[PDB]
Amino acid sequence: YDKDAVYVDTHELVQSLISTHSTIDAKMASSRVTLFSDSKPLG
Amino acid sequence: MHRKKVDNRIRILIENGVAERQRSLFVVVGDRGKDQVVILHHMLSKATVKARPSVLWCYKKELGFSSHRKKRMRQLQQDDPFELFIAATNIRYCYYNETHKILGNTFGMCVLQDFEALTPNLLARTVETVEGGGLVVILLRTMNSLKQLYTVTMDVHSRYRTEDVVGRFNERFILSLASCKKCLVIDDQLNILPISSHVATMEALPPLGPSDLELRELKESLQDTQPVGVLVDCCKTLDQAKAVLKFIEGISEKTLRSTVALTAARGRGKSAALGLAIAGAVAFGYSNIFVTSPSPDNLHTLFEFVFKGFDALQYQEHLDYEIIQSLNPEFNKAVIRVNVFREHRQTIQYIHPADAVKLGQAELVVIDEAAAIPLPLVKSLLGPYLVFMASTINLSLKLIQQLRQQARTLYEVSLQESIRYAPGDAVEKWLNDLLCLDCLNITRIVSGCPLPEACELYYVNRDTLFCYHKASEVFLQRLMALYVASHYKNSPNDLQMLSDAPAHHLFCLLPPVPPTQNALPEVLAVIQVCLEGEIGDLIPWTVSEQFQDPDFGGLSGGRVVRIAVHPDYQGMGYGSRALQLLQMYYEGRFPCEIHTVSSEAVSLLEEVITPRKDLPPLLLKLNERPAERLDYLGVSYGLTPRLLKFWKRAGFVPVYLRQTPNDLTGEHSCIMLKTGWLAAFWK
RNA sequence: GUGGCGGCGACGACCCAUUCGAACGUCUGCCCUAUCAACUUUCGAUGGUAGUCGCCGUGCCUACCAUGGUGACCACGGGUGAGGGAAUCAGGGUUCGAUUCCGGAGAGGGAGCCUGAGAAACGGCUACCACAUCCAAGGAAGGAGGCGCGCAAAUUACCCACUCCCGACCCGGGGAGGUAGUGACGAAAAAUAACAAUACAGGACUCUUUCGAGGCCCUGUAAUUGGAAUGAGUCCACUUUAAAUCCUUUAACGAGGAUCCAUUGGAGGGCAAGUCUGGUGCCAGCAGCCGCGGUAGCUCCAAUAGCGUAUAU
Ligand SMILES: [Mg+2]
Ligand SMILES: [Mg+2]
Ligand SMILES: [Mg+2]
Repeated sequence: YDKDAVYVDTHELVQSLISTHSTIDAKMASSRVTLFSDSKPLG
Repeated sequence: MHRKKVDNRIRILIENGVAERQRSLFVVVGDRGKDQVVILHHMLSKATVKARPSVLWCYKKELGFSSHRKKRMRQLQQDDPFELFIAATNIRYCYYNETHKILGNTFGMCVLQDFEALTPNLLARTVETVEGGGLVVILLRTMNSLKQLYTVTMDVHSRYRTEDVVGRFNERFILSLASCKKCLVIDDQLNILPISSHVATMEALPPLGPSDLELRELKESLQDTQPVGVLVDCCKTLDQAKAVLKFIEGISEKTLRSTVALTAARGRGKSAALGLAIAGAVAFGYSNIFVTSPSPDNLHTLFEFVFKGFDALQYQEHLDYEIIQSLNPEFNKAVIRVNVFREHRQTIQYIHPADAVKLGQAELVVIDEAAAIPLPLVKSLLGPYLVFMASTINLSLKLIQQLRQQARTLYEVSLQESIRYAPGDAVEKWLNDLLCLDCLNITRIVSGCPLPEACELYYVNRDTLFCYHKASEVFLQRLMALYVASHYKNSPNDLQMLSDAPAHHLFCLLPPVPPTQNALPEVLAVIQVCLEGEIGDLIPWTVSEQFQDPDFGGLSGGRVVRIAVHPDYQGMGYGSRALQLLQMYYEGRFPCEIHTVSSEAVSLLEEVITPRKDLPPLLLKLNERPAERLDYLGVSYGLTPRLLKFWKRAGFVPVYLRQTPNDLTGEHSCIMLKTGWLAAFWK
């Protein structure tokens, strides 16, 4: 600890998670649902 | 040596949690997550100043390290930081199955090693033991778990499932991580996954509560009026003090009959309030006190706070009060008998719940875990004396409703402020919403539709219901609120059976939906059916054993797991209507899955910014879905006069009644059937 | 031809003898104590017969018998610094020599038990008693010395090269055994210089209660001068040894203020525009790195790598 930052001493998919443009919340907000197999999308 | 910067957001999150006395959640991804716990534990020790943090480790079947000092030595027979961490830190190891042992004690940090085996019962019990600024760490070591995370974040609708059981609860767990305030996903290296959408705005708080301020005011103002003041000084939270004053107010009344009800769920101090209330009665002229519980071993904290109330206000350990212990191997260390002779002669005695006799000369009787005693037994313990009743949240409500109707004075007090941490914790609110362990206090009234004539049953889709969409979440909450409000006991695990268990179907009864309506129709009745036999449960096995019938067991039929009607609408006939619609459906009178991802296509999928694939509808008409042909229908329930009349009217015929009653409810399980083989069984 | 004969070794094996022993006897001989004169039969003391046990002889033990046994020629009883001895070999300037031999017992405390030629085991086990450690609380595993003196490192390190021992073995192993550290209690030997020359002065030295009496082949000078010698130290290489250190050899550097600088105790001399005290105007005592301004290494005596003080005597 230097009072400013921290100093401490499969993978290709992990790299894909880091470079994600849209957050899962914004992905979730744009989602819509339909009821009774035909209706106005509630989302 | 070359060193890597760690993003300050990790340190910012930890420091804010300790200062706010609120826990935070960490989700490590990768097979090297064990080394991540070592770094996260050490950073927690730097922020915390009270003590060296304690670590709770939970695993399902296999632990990589030995956890035995001699054994881990010979396995090694150059230096690993993980080996230092295990030997230095105080770690308590517990199993997923054996999680009941760690219920009472408190730990600084909790580690959930195995993600795929997570169950609602495990989550509620382990997270509760975390205190203050501690960390809850969840690991995703398996490659299957990693790619499930990959598919959801790439496209919210598409999901990956191998081959059996869908496991929607794990997917629902993944989606809910975004909503949580204090959630930080990290990798094998100290790298944050930017998916919660709130991690970007995390900032350090600048360097005490409204409820805590009031308690200090009470602790100063109640020095004037005492010995009620001494017990409040022993109290830790505000809402505990208010219950204490309510108990002593009931004690001082010049009435034979008076009831104070303590209505506090887990995590909030409940036995402590009872213990101080007993000491307050001992402080007064009360002589004969009885304490009732299903087991003497259950009440140990209650007698502790009686001693703390005793120790605070004279009552030396030997010169004033003498305690007689269990002196038995079974139910050991329980203090059944407490005798205090400072003020004339006063005695506190523990008795079995089935001891309506020996209560002839009673002034105060305290009933704890009152829900856990059979219902008829509670009535016998009422009597003409003062009674203290404490029941944990999460019928007993019918009894207190009768007490509101009455003679016996009623006082209702509830606890909402947790002892271990500060109110308003983000982890707790997220945890309860995920498990649906909370019910809305007030339910809006709606118009009553005509009963046996104009309601049609609908088929709820399991896949669409558990998706985290806002409309689906409200509908699931409405169903679950009615699902647990029935006479059936509520358990957090039942949500997993709705979500994961196969051969389970959900049907809901609705009012006639107008062409122009709101987002969600009101639900009147919810019914669950599990298919058995040719299409291995209680109904097939018990009949086969008892009646030694060979041809039976090749028949196909389902049992009604649960049937529910809204309490305001109860007793007017939605329940009978739903059963009739099932029979026409399964007899064939009515004229007759979300996109899965291939194993090799998990990497091939790219980002879809706006979802495109059409989702399966939430509710389906009975005509649209084809029906399976069922020979019979069954139900298993604890035999009660109210339910027996209901099922006989619907055509269900008893075949079996269990010899020994259930321990908790005192009811005999009964099996009924409806369709010439039934004639043989009935005779 | 399911012919017949054969060499040199290894291992095991009944019995006899031998070697190494071990165990019971015979004879001879122990210190002080009589203010211990009697003792033994106080769960056998002496002897006889039969038997048990034991490797064997035997009151060693058990049954049945006799009344025996020892004693002033000291029985019996009690004692006894019973670290100290005892021996051995070798030796010219008196020996600061060397080595060896033991009386038993125990392995947290008393009993029981297992192997072998040899142990009632320097080692396992069971029960009881006493301690203490780990745990998910269910169960599991165990048998010595340092300081208290301003003071805790050998409580270690290297090797089987010597001497010898054990093993299937020429070879392996041995904290048996061998090698290596500090040190004014003390004892012994020894440096810190030696040899020449020049210049300039005129006074040494003994005795002596202030006068004096003797006397000279030299003395003094913090004077100058010269080129020979050497070890304190610094630093190569052999030899040594299981490896290395040490001792003995030995290459090269290493002195004029030779500053490459000996101490401890005792007794004296020298002083200002300086301070204090007391007086006998100008004095005396004590003392003096301190003054007006300025801050960039005197002499003599005793012992000598040794020499004082205090107390008791
Ligand atoms: Mg000397
Ligand atoms: Mg001369
Ligand atoms: Mg010269």
